[PDB]
Amino acid sequence: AEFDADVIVDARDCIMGRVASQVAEQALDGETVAVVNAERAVITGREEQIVEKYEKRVDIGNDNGYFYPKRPDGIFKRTIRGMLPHKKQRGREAFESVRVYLGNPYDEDGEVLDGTSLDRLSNIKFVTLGEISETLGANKTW
Amino acid sequence: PQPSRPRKGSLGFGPRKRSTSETPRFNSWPSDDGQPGVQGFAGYKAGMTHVVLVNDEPNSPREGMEETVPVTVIETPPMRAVALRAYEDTPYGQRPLTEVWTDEFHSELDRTLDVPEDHDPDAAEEQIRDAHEAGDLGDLRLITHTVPDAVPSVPKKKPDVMETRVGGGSVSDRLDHALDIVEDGGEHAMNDIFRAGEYADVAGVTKGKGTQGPVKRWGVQKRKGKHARQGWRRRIGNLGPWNPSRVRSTVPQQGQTGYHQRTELNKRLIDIGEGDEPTVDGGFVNYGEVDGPYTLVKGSVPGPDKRLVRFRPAVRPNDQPRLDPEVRYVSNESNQG
Amino acid sequence: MEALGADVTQGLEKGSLITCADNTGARELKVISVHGYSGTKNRLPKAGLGDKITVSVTKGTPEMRRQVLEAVVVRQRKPIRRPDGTRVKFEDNAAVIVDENEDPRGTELKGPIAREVAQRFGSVASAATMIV
Amino acid sequence: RECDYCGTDIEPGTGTMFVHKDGATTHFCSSKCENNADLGREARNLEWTDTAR
RNA sequence: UGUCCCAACGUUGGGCCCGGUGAACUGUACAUUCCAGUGCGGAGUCUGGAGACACCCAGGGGGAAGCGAAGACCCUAUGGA
RNA sequence: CGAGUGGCUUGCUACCUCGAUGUCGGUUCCCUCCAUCCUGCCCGUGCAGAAGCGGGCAAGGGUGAGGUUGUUCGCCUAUUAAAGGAGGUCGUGAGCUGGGUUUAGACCGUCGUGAGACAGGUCGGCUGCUAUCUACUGGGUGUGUAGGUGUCUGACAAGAACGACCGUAUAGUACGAGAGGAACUACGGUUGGUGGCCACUGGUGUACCGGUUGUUCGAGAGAGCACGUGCCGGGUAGCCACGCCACACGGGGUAAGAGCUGAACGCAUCUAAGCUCGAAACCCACUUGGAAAAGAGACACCGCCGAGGUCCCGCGUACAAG
Ligand SMILES: [Cl-]
Ligand SMILES: [Cl-]
Ligand SMILES: [Cl-]
Ligand SMILES: [Cl-]
Ligand SMILES: [Cl-]
Ligand SMILES: [K+]
Ligand SMILES: [Mg+2]
Ligand SMILES: [Mg+2]
Ligand SMILES: [Mg+2]
Ligand SMILES: [Mg+2]
Ligand SMILES: [Mg+2]
Ligand SMILES: [Mg+2]
Ligand SMILES: [Mg+2]
Ligand SMILES: [Mg+2]
Ligand SMILES: [Mg+2]
Ligand SMILES: [Mg+2]
Ligand SMILES: [Mg+2]
Ligand SMILES: [Mg+2]
Ligand SMILES: [Mg+2]
Ligand SMILES: [Mg+2]
Ligand SMILES: [Mg+2]
Ligand SMILES: [Mg+2]
Ligand SMILES: [Mg+2]
Ligand SMILES: [Mg+2]
Ligand SMILES: [Mg+2]
Ligand SMILES: [Mg+2]
Ligand SMILES: [Mg+2]
Ligand code: NA
Ligand code: NA
Ligand code: NA
Ligand code: NA
Ligand code: NA
Ligand code: NA
Ligand code: NA
Ligand code: NA
Ligand code: NA
Ligand code: NA
Ligand code: NA
Ligand code: NA
Ligand code: NA
Ligand code: NA
Ligand code: NA
Ligand code: NA
Repeated sequence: AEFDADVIVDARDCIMGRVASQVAEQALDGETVAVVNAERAVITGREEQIVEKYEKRVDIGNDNGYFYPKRPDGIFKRTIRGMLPHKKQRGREAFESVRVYLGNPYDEDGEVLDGTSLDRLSNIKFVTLGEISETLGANKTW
Repeated sequence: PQPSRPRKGSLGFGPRKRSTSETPRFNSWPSDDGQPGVQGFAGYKAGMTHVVLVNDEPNSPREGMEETVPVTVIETPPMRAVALRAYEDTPYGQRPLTEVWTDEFHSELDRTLDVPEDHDPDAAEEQIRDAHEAGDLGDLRLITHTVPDAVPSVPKKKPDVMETRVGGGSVSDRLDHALDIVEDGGEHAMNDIFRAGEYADVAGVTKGKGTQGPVKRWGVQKRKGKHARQGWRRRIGNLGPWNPSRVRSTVPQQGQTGYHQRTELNKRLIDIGEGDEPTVDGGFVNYGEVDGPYTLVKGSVPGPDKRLVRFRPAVRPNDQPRLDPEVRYVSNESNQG
Repeated sequence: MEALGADVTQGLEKGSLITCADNTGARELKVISVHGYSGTKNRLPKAGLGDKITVSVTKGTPEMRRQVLEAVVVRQRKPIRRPDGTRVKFEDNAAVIVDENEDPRGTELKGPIAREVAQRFGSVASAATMIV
Repeated sequence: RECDYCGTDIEPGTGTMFVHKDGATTHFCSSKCENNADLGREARNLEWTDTAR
């Protein structure tokens, strides 16, 4: 509830990675970002493998633990984290000043960062975060 | 060559620690099949005795014969729905929306709660129906509590408040069914929900035993042969291998035992009566005398005598309910002897 | 096998010596195995009422001594439970040698036999004196 | 049923049915009665016994 | 015959909390780690990740190649007995 | 004959430790691998049936008990769905054990002039430490989130919470000359595991009651001591197990596989695009944990001079302190 985002990005049909990279880019310049419609974000490749990766990451852990998220909320933010020095006090701030959202809880339509948009007419091999999530066994709340 | 063997104890009731509420809390609920209704009750554990019965099971060759069954007596005096709680659907799970209360409060509901003085039972209702119009109305549950006073054997008076779920035909129907149950005074009883013969799930906080060794806590073996006269009698060989250079959690150690919550599955209801038909001679040891609203449960039940145990229509029943079983003889013979 | 219609608490172990309840020429029998039973690490193999066991002939006629034969538990000292809750214990532990089809190798049976034994082995039962 | 030692009515769903070497049957209502017979006592001499009352 | 199946309950002294008395071992430093990797080829301290709010009580000892003893085993010494 | 993979064995190498990283075997307790012994779904057959034989997916679960031997190994028995193999300093001695290897004593054989030797055999021959750090099991005190009471939510985490067998009917049926002899499905039970409970059976019960030996208080009455009850008989509560209760089905997605539609390639083709199905395995379901989830949550009510809480007092459904 209420996040004075300087920038509202729309992940719909966009390549998650490329997106998380540009967000990290801005969150480091102080920019208060909010990513929207994560469930509709996309990551290219062969589904059956892309999932193994994500599944494996869930199995991974022991006592200390390796908390890997399953919701398309977490998945995205965690991906963004990896593009930031989240442990240095400067990057923590940059991270925390960034938030991912399921759907669009805002009034304005999000914007699509350049070159992040995927062409559905030209690509058939890709996955919706939502699919992966449901696959991982997450509860489809969106 | 190291003969195989399953591990000692289950990693499914962990972490084996003290429970947060001496009152059990259900995680799952029965699906919305028949007419609108509350899906759970409660009462205080009284004790053990046997009831002689007629073999009900149509697939028992012995069908129709005498048969002695163990029964845990439990006092189930009428509980009271004091409000209707409604959750809404958000992309972050289910969250409470509001509550609609009454005015008629039990003379002692203040020993636990900060009983309401000025509530709006219409605007909340209003807001609820509005969420329903929108299509974001998640399930409906009533805040319920007991009358420990109603059970003399139970020393406590301070009511054990707790939320049970209402699920009926449509959502509208049970919203109303809910509203009405409340509006009056919230008073309801076992018969209202359950029926003898049916299968229910009895959740309860087990008898507490303090800190205990691994032998009693995980069912590991005491030392054997010569090993036992060596200075180690009730402790494992090792905490783990060299590497990983650490002690896992999967290894059985000393700790808290008992006073954990368990939702014991598929308990049959023999009979639901009232009066002293069940009570024993001398009196239910460490408990007292029973006389009033009760329920007879087949087998064991979590917790010691006097502990609150909740009921819920079995969510994963294996057998079809063989209603109102014939009760030929309920033993009243003393427990001491 | 078919239900005994009663709850048993095994009174025997592999290695237990018992009484041979028949005119077979066997007096003392030694338990050896338990048909259809696999234990768990360290647990010594338990045998109770109405169990088809495997036995070594301990004492008796020089023809019957040392013979590996099958048999059926017919009496034991540990209390076994009936439907109505009562308990039932015997004087001693015993079994009657049996063959492949499960028909007694001997002619007559000595001493009593629990009624629950009948339901699993009728051929042995229909040859009984007292059926308690 | 009735106890074949003491003679007190036996509570249904309670007891042991001892079977002797000859074949005879003896229902006891308690462990007290069993061990009182295993000593060599006869229900007649024991005063607390209903047989004796 | 509790050696074992297969453990239970009990007794006595400790154990635990309070008053009083009051040592030793051991200590390059830093030290909340875990999974991998890497290095004189067996890392809490390097590299990459993961995880980690601080303090405390009790425990059985997984790791510190834990502490104790300048290896008795092996070879070397223009050593000894 | 040719190409390789693993790092259980053996050997080679001499990088690492000789101011010491405790041996072999065993035990106990914990996680793992798959190159699968059983269990689930498949394929082929020299597949009638039943029973097998060979291969594929598959690591959920299981994989037990004993006789000789220090043995590992292995040989043998009876059971068994099957009684698979391997990694973790050939996992585990600041856990146990110490039977073997390998001190000092001694005997035999062999060798030797001899002291004495042996990759020959045999008898006897010790197991230190008060945990500082870390780690995990359980338990408390503070701080943060920024007044209190009660009820919640669920990021995530844990589960094997269940595995397997026998039997009845289907059936003396299908199939088969005959002998023999299935299945789907429905039931009942056992076993292993798991969680809880004590009406019942059993244990305990140096609470309690009784019998009795010795001795002392003169006798009697009533008592003390006899190791923490003299011994014996009985035994309540409770705690217990050898006692008793409870522990799915079904969906969703797939593998090996069986197929559909279908082109590249007019045809054909299960695959390339697309679609239907299909494993004890995977996701949900179900049980337990869980606002310190830093995005540090939600609701309701009370209260901010007063709601509520602590100490106090009598006690436990709780308990080593807390
Ligand atoms: Cl983890
Ligand atoms: Cl960083
Ligand atoms: Cl594509
Ligand atoms: Cl041991
Ligand atoms: Cl066997
Ligand atoms: K060395
Ligand atoms: Mg009792
Ligand atoms: Mg009784
Ligand atoms: Mg063993
Ligand atoms: Mg690091
Ligand atoms: Mg030196
Ligand atoms: Mg030397
Ligand atoms: Mg010299
Ligand atoms: Mg070297
Ligand atoms: Mg060491
Ligand atoms: Mg394979
Ligand atoms: Mg066949
Ligand atoms: Mg595994
Ligand atoms: Mg080793
Ligand atoms: Mg091992
Ligand atoms: Mg060690
Ligand atoms: Mg040592
Ligand atoms: Mg030795
Ligand atoms: Mg020797
Ligand atoms: Mg020796
Ligand atoms: Mg020590
Ligand atoms: Mg005394
Ligand atoms: Na991509
Ligand atoms: Na994970
Ligand atoms: Na000792
Ligand atoms: Na010791
Ligand atoms: Na003992
Ligand atoms: Na340690
Ligand atoms: Na080697
Ligand atoms: Na060293
Ligand atoms: Na060893
Ligand atoms: Na497997
Ligand atoms: Na052997
Ligand atoms: Na080592
Ligand atoms: Na040692
Ligand atoms: Na050892
Ligand atoms: Na499936
Ligand atoms: Na909080």
